[PDB]
Amino acid sequence: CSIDKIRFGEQEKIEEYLVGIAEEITKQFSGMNVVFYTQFISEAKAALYFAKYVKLSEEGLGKIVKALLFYFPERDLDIGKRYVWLERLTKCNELPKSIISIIDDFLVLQAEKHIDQNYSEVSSNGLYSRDYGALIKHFEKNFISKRLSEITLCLTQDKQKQIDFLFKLLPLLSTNAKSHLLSFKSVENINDLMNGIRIGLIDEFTPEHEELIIEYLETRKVNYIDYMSTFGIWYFLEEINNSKMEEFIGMDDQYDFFVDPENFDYKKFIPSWLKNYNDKLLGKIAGNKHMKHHVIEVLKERVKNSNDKRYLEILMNYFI
Amino acid sequence: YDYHFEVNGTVVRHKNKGFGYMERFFELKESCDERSKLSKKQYERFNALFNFFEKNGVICMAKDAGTLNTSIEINSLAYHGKYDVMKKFIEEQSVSIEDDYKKAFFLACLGRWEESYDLYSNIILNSINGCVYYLSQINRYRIYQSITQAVTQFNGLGRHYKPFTDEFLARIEREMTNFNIDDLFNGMPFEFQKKYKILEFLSDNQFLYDDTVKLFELTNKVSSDIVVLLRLYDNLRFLYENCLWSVSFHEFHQYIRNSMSLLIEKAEYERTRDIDELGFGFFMEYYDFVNISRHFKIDDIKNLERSCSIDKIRFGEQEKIEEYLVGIAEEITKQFSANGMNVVFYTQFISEAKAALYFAKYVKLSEEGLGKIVKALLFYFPERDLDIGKRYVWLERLTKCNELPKSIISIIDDFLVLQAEKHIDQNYSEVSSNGLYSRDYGALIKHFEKNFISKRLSEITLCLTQDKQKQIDFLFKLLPLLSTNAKSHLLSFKSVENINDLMNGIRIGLIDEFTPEHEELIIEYLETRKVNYIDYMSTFGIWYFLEEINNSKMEEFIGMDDQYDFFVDPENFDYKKFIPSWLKNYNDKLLGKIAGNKHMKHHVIEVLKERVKNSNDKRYLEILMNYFI
Amino acid sequence: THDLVYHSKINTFVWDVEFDIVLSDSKELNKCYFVKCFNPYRINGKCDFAVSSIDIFSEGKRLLIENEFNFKITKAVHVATSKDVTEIVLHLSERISSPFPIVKEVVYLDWSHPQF
Repeated sequence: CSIDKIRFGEQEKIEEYLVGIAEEITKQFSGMNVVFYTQFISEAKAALYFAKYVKLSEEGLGKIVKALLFYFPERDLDIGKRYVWLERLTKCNELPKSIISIIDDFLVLQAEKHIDQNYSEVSSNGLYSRDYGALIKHFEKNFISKRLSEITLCLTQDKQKQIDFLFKLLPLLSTNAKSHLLSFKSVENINDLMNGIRIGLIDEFTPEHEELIIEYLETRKVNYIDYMSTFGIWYFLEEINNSKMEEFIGMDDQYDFFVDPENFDYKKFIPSWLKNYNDKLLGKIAGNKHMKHHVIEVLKERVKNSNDKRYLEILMNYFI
Repeated sequence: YDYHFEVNGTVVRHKNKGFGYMERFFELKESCDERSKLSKKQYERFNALFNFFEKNGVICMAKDAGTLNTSIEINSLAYHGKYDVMKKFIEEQSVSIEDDYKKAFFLACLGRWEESYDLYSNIILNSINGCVYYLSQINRYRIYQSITQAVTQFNGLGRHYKPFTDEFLARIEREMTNFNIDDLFNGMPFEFQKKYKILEFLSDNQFLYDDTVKLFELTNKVSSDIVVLLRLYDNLRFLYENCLWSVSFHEFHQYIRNSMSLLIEKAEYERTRDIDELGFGFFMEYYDFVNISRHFKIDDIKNLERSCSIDKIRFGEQEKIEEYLVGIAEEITKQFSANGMNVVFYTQFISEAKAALYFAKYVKLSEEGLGKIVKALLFYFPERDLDIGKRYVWLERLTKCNELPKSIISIIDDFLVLQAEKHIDQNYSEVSSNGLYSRDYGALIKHFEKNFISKRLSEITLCLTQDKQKQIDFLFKLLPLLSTNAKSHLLSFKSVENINDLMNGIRIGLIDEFTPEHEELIIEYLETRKVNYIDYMSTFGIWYFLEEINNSKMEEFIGMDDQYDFFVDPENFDYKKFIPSWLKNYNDKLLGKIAGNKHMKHHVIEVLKERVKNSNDKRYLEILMNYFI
Repeated sequence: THDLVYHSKINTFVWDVEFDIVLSDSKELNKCYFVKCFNPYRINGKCDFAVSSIDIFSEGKRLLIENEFNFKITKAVHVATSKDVTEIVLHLSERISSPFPIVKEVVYLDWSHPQF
């Protein structure tokens, strides 16, 4: 169903219920009752998830976001899952200044955790603090994090995780802090290349970057006898014109489909893939005229035998 | 509650504090060396216990669980519809009271409810362990309820029937006056109430609330399916092997309906989720087929078909299912071909026969069994249940998994000849609910035998005269089945002088190619309509589109009827006048031709896109997806 | 009009109302209703195009349409309540833009087809 098209009544009572759930989250994780928590965390999680469809006031939204980010146990909400909840919350309420400040405080706390070497962010959704920073910079094009950049300036070499962490959040920093970070952090591994392309530090791939990609692919190939999908998307998109990518087809199916549409067997195509592709990549796939009919058949089968409306939306908008 | 027995045949200790007698029994059963120690009486008692546990399908404890073969086997004549065997059993003299209890159940299953009630009363008289006495009381109350409900239904409802004589009805009403089923168990000897507590639920109005409420696990989205199926098999076996009449009540039928439907829907959901993730489940067998046929109405089967892709449900034990279908066909023939129609039995049995023949579309049927089923459905199936159109639908469904053989074609031709012969009377007319008539059977025959010619129908047309117009116009819809000489004889009996005669001939199939005089007839009609401007117009527009007219002068009538212009000259049509509802009237052929026109295909594509985006209409969406019009 | 249903597969209506109509030849039929059958899979001849077949039943018996059935609705009577539903019938006929906008019952022959 298209729940976003359903009108939610008594939105003030719903907001009060959500705010009360937020207060209970703050209380239970500031004097926690394990037995009560077991039953109530599910309801709090579902309420916060479903709150994406209800407009919220600044104070209620702030309380909910604070509870979700800080006082919602990580045992039930990964960093990526927490980000998913937050971005859903922004759906009906564009990120205001107060919520942006809350996210900035969360990011500063994350950097402080990264100050300790043992810290590491685990997320099944694949989203990390860099996603929160990207959201902050998305809802305001120019956002300077005073505290994050201040941490950046006071940075030293002894910290290895902190340097990369603050690197992933470059767009939220200040000129001097970003200059120091770049002088300290150099794009030298695949993850650094990805982070630079994401934050926008690098726009085009130089021979060195393609060499790093090829070395990664060589390692994968030698071992064989997320990353591959990204490289396949880039190659199909023509952002990488090295043309030596086809040497590495046979490990993952998305890469084979993207790099060489004609040679890819389509009995191994995953319809779910079409949900990850953005508008522009979807249009490129539709206009490829090499897999267009195969993806058309996949979308037809998904529209018929599946209840997901995303496939119908994709087929009707891009005729993929 | 000292132990909990899995539906798969394994025990697990729980709520037991003393010695683990179940584990000790299983250990003793596993090793005969430990068994040898038991005393003689204890040895025989252990042997009896082992027989009981093997028969009831209890294998071992949870820890010992291994390759568990959980195969359903309901040992009951009533379950398999062995009606002839049930009648033979009732005819034979009953040696004991257990055979009398079985006889009463079989009489209930055969619609002989008065005899069953009298036999239950006799068993009650002669049975006072008391288990058969209690079960007979329960079944007699159930049969009394069934008789009361049947009397009410017959009073409310096609011909007035009185299966139960008013004297017998009054006698049973007096005998069951102020009769309490709740107090039946509490009034039994305390030794019985202790030994046979497990039978308490048989005196309750509802006994499947636990089983039904456990069906919500099939609706989850995050094995439950095997648990539900094995629980259903357990209930079926207990209710049929023990000869309990509550197996025929609406509660149990509804429980089976819900369980089977939710199981199939869960399998379909798993299939679709797996297709979405891996990018490319419910294996039905003889017992599943029998349960669906017996406990499902046709509406429930249709709901299953529309909800899920039952074509993806592989059907097993197909020889057993074909035996079931042939037995149902034989019973239909006996009930109607002869004069042995039992009203009470027929009421219940017709639904199961209908559902079985409807569900048989998914089963591969042998040629001889297919012929038996086809003949039973065509000829001996009562018209008050399957009319001509419904019977044709049932028959055509059988061609999905069995291409029409020559023998089945001959059977259909026999049916067609009999239908024509029934038309000698000027008052007899085919009554159909689906809108399908004998011409539909002829069309199917030609579909599977394009050059097949019916000799007897040809003869019937070669004997026709100007008097019996009913036979004449009946054979007109069967023109393809007729021979050349018969076709010529029939054609002379209609005139196409005016346009309306041409329309009638085209609708009935008299004329399939438009002769130039036909085109000129259409043209003069167009001229008259154009002159009078200051229903068939769309028909002629489609015919010109369909290349059924090569006159090439119809264009003179462009500019007044939107559909006509849209069809004659798709390029010049103004599509702001296009009505998308038109696409909801064309059949597959016309829509495909429109899509393949290579002209106006983009206009229809954009109109369908607008419709799908603004209304989310599944009809428009499927039109766009199938023909891509 | 509480029992009125709009069948969108074939954009028609299911309503328990009989009709009194006058054809183009002044003929009078009384207590006549229509039954639609949506049959896309129907075995079609050369000149058959329509997806659904409509039968006319007057006084409980169907009629053979041997002539042009151009007709106008003169009266519409609801079975459950004798209230005249004519004007609503004309409104729906104008809105639908389809032959026989109101039908006594629609028989869907797609789900019972072997090819479904």
